[PDB]
Formats: sequence, structure tokens, C-alpha cells
Amino acid sequence: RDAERRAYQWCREYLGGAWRRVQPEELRVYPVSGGLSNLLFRCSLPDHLPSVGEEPREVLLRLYGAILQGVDSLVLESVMFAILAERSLGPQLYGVFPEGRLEQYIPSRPLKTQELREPVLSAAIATKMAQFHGMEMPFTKEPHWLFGTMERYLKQIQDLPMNLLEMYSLKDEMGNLRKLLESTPSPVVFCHNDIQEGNILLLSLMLVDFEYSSYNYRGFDIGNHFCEWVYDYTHEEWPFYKARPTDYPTQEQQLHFIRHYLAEAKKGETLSQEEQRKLEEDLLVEVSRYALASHFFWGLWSILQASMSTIEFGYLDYAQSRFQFYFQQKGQLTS
Amino acid sequence: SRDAERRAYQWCREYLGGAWRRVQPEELRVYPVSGGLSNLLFRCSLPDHLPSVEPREVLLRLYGAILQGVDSLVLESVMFAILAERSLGPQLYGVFPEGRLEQYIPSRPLKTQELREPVLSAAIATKMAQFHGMEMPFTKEPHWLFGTMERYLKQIQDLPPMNLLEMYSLKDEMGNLRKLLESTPSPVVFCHNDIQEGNILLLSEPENADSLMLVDFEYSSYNYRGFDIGNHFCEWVYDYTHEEWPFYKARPTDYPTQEQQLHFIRHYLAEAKKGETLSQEEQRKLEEDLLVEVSRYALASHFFWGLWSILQASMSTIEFGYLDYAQSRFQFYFQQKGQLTS
Repeated sequence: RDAERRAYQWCREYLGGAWRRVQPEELRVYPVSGGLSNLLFRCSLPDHLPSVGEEPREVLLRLYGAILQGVDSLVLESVMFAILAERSLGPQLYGVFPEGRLEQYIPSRPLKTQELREPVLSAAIATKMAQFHGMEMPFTKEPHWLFGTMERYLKQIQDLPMNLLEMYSLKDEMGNLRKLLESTPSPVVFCHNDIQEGNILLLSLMLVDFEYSSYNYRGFDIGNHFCEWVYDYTHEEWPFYKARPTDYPTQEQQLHFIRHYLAEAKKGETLSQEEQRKLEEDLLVEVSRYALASHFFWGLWSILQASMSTIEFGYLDYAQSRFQFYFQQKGQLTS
Repeated sequence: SRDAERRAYQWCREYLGGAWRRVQPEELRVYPVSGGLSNLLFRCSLPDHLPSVEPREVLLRLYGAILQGVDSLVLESVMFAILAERSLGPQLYGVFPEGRLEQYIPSRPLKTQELREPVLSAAIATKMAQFHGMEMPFTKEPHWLFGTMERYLKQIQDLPPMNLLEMYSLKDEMGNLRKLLESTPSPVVFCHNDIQEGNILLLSEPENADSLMLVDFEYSSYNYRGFDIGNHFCEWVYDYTHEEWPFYKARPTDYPTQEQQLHFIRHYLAEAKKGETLSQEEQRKLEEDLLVEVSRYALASHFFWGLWSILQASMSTIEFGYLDYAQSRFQFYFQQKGQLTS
């Protein structure tokens, strides 16, 4: 009832016209699926209550989880939302505050896990991602994000009140991953870092929820998306996700994506079929290595979330899954 | 300082491209510039002999402690970003909790005496009215004015160790001020709250007839229109370019006359009420009522910036006579209150 009241007060404070009239009992505040970091509520005026002008009838209230409440995250996620709103690349911004946001509600659905593998959607996702990778954003251009964030998470985990750090020798393995990636060139671009089905709205596509975004290796954004082909978070029973490791894209599926990615990335350039096939081959290898970083990143994240999050989800189980999959794919690279 | 130079170098290198990633710290020119009384400002440029591969120069603005609170940080960051996207402010090249990297706009700030020039005063009024018409993603309730003053008063009361709070009976006077303004209606609009000559840039190569740019929305919020106008009028009195301590000069007789106020007000209303058909008697009533509104909300400018300046005496690292300035503001508050009773 106090998340209910807080929602009312935020709407009344930031929104105009009829929202200043609506009574606590009138206001419809429904929890909606917001993912595994933040809370999301759909707030809507009574059906009967007339508008004064062009105020929205419905908005989304998004509240940051603890893992996204750091001052650096707050600045980035607040400015990125505002910028994309101004550029019509995201939902309009009605209220912005340290705790969260009031956003435009866009009639849409998110994609489903199995839809990521359809060749037309997959091409569209690769094109959209290349578009974002071409953008200049006012954040550090140095790729500190990946290992900087993992080292932070590792330290926070160790300082918290089954021991996955010991079982999987994560401190040592992070050094091994660092070394592997040092030997794998990957261009630094503005990355979303979380391009899963729930962040891709079918309107035709809008990519949303840039909370994890930063300049990072191109291979991470691609590899990470590919990892997401495996994980379905709509599963109704604990741990509330289902993994299907065989759903990871085949070499054919990866190539299809990579071809449409590079079509947008290298738009206008004229490249021989030799050059083109080399770009494709090189990016396939780049991606197979940076995919490992997706597993490791989100594994560490999920361990920390088991203690920081209030969302009902099998965080430790999910972490186990990611680290198991990390080692599997590392085993497959060696062969 | 040598640490300030190195930090500036590192911000530029980390956020900017091309030659910024090649220039060595010995070669980057970092210049301290007039930043005002809240934030530090540095103009950073590539040496003339280092060709580009990107801006040749940028400004690095670092928030003072009074602007480092999370609420302030979200507002000031997002506001700069929005205004950039709308071509209402400089472009944003870097944004972080400590400050920003901004496009350098060829310009100069206005001077105190230039605020009284009829053509510039009219352009300031128009631009202020334009901002007052905008919708921004911040709370629409006018909590800012007394909410911030209340916060400042409480923080001042907990500062370690003459006592201006006692001398001028500021705790009781805030209540008197609240009571006066409660009875003085003023439309709640998106306000800048710091429209002083230092924040009004005369563009050196304007592309159109808008030859001014209003910058530095760090204190911005929904607020009473009378405050934004009144505060601007108060700024006609204070010149912060004075080169010896306390680094400002006050000229109370420079406060705008009724005719100077009305000139501003006419151009403000012309923009604010653009399109609306108003009779001679309707216009004159709007103008007359606004003079009274502004006379009262001007008192809030003195009281706000007086409180701010006591706090800054402790919080700021900028060399300025913050206590001497606080005294000036509170003296003028009472002077003007004394003039209203008449």
C-alpha cells in the first residue's frame, strides 16, 4: 500500500491536467513485468475521469533496483533516457528523479525468446544494434566498463554477508578471461550491453532500457545477444527462467546476424567479396570469445543480485547456469 | 594547480576523440576561466600546432559541493542534455557526477551595466518568457523556493563556528516572507532561477536573430514567475567582476526604475501572451499587477541568495566574499521590504 501511495504522489507531482484531480482510490497502479533489475508499475487514470488537455492517460513508473542506484549509474541512465526521448529513439520522459522515472507508455509487446531466432527479426535486431554502435554518446570512450564493473562486483560479493567463487575459481578465471580477450581485437563502440528480448519492443523495433549501456567491445554486445537466445525469463515456476543451451545460435544463424550487422556498420563502403568474407570470419571469432564475457558478467551480476535485489527470481541458480555455460563454451573454443 | 591541470587532461582524453587521445599533458592548454560562484570552469584546447583528426576546444565544468547532491545532479545533468538536444544550449561531450565537458560557444557574457540597455533587456525578457513556456520533466509543484531555503537554513544552523541568523532574525523572517508571498499570486512556470549577466552569453557569430544564449540551469526548477523576474532585476545591482576582495560591487541605485521594469515587463508579456488579443485596459492591468508581483518576489531573491551565500562561506572553495555578500543581500532585503511598507 506504500508503493501504491508513492506511485500516486509521483504521478500527481510530475504530471499535469487530470492527474492533479485524481484521488488515491481512483488511481489504477498495476505492477507489470519490469525485468530483473528494476520495478515497473503501470499507472492509469480512471476510465471516467476526463482529460484537461494532452496529458498522458497512462504512464509507466520505473524504480531502480539497488544495483543501479550508484551515482555514476544514475547520471548515465537518466541522461541516456532523456537523450533517446529527444531523438525519438525511446519513450518520452515525463519525470526524472534519483529513484526512477515516469515514462511514456508505448503500446507494444516485447519479443519472446524463440522469436530472436527468426531470420527477419534477427536481421532487424542486428541492423538496430549497428545503428546504436555508430552513435556518439557523452560517456567515457575507454572500454573500462567490462572489467571495471566485474572487478567491482567481485569485491562487493566478497564483502557481503554454496560458494560459487570457490567452486568455479572466479577470481583466477577472471584473469584467464582478461588474457584471452587481450588477444582478441574488438572495436570499442557505444553498447547497450543487455540486448535481450524483453528490451526489444515490437511497435518496427524500439530498443529500450539502456541502464547497463556504455562504450564497450562490439563483440560483447553481439555475443551477449546470442547468449540471450538460450534464456527464457517468462518461465512460471522457480527459478523463473529456463535455459536451452542447444538454442545458442548455430554458425549459420550467427553468420546471418553478422551479415546484416556489417551491412549497416559498413553502409556505403564498397568491399570485395573477399574482404566481406574476411570481415565475417573475423567477427565470428571475435564474437565467440566475447560471448564468454556475457556469461561471466551476468554470472557475477546475478550473485550480487541474490543479495541486493528484491525481485523474486532464482539469482543464484541463474548464476550457476551462466558460469556452467561459460566453461562449456570455453571448452568448445579449445577444440 | 598542477593536480587540476592533470585531472582536466584525463577527462578530455577519456571522453573526447581524435587528437585528444594523442595530445600529451605538456601540450594541452588548460585555462582557468570565469566560472561564477558555484562551479569551477576550465577551457581546454589543443595546441595550434597539433592538427585535428573533433572539437579544438571544450569547457570542463566541475560542480561545487552545493551542487553535488543527487537530486541536483540528476536535474542539472538531464537539463543540460535536453537543452543540448533542442539547440537551446551548448552540446554535451561528457557527463559525470563531478561535472561536464561542453561545447565551447564563441561568445562573451554580458556585463552588469549592459543589463539596463533597452534592446538587451527586451531580448532577455523574451528569452525568459520562452523558457517559462516550456515543459520539463521535474516536479510541477513550487516546492523549490521554500524547500531549498528551509534546507539551507537548517544546514547553516548545523555549521561549525558575527551570526547573521541572529543579527537579522532570519528564522522568523523566513516565516514573514512566506506569509507575504502566500498572499501574492504568481504563475508557477519552469524557471532558471539565476538569470544574471554571467549566465547570458552574447554569441559572437550568431546564425539567426537570437544573439543571446541562456546557460547554466543548475538552479532551475518549477517556481514562481515573479522570482525569475525579480531575481534578474536584483542582478542589476551586483557586479561580480570587481578585482579585489570581496570580489563584487553593489550599487543599489542601479536597481531598475519603474519605467525600466515596465519596459522589461512589456516584452516579457508580449512573448508570454503571444497571440492573445488584449485591449489597452487589459494590457495595462497585466503590466501593473506584474510590477507589484515582482516587487514582492524580488525579496525572495535577496533572501534565497543570502542564505545560499552563508552556506557557501563553508561549502565553497571559490575565492569570494560570501559572508560580505550575504550581508549585502539581507540589507537589501530589508531595504526593499522597508520600501514596500510605504
